[PDB]
Amino acid sequence: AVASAYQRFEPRAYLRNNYAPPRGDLCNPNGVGPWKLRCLAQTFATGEVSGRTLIDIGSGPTVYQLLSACSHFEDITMTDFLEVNRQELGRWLQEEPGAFNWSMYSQHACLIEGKGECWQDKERQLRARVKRVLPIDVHQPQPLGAGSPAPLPADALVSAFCLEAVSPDLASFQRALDHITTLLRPGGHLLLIGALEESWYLAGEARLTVVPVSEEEVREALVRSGYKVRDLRTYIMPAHLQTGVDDVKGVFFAWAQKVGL
Ligand SMILES: Nc1ncnc2c1ncn2[C@@H]1O[C@H](CSCC[C@H](N)C(=O)O)[C@@H](O)[C@H]1O
Ligand SMILES: Ic1ccc2c(c1)CNCC2
Repeated sequence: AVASAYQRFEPRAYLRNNYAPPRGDLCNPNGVGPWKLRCLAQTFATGEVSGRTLIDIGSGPTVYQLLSACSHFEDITMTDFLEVNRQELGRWLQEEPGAFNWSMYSQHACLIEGKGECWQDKERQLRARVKRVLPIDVHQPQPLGAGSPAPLPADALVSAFCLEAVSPDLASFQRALDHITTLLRPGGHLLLIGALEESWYLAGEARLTVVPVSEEEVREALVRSGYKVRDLRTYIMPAHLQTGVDDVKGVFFAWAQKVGL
């Protein structure tokens, strides 16, 4: 019944707690922002994660997870359980009034990528390759998509801070991973980002209860769902980024491959 709590979920409050200074201050490489974008950039740069279609699970109201990604997939599908978020994304996609400012992220994605690309061009490419923003439920065996417009099976998947924050225990987590794994074409690629050993986090009036997992549980979960863990790293949250919006211990990045056998 996490969904009950997600009802009071305030996108703007979420964005302010996680993507605005101090966490959203991308000057200083020892930060989470830099590190997350770095993991993403380095993985795609290997040019092994490629194709035509891509799906972002539980996008929430953020876009940074697709910045380096868009350069490799012409058809990008963003998703999220809450409508308030799907709406929040739209303000940025359609450049509506009061959309969130991802300038800094776009810029650092461009710095890290080193293609001499300007942020305006990248944001333009992301907004372009994002075809639709569909509603999704990782808890359903067929992720809120009975006959979804999304091209299936996707050639790759990306998820940042979703699963751990939607499931109440390690088992839900595992099943949710299985669910989404079904959307991934065999031999496909998965880029998983999430909170390590986190139990709760605020988002306005909402107070989400989440499953504290470990780099090892996640790895196992990945292997159990039928993946070849290509890369798995962990960033330890510094004291300075430990504000009172949650109790994260660290953050993990996972590059997994749907092993086709
Ligand atoms: N059952 C469910 N299935 C999929 N997404 C869900 C869900 N229940 C809640 N969510 C959404 O999953 C998100 C997790 S937190 C936001 C994650 C975002 N990718 C980021 O990095 O900031 C929230 O936006 C929440 O509304
Ligand atoms: I750093 C970072 C980014 C996103 C989120 C958290 C921490 C903690 N709560 C889930 C959302």
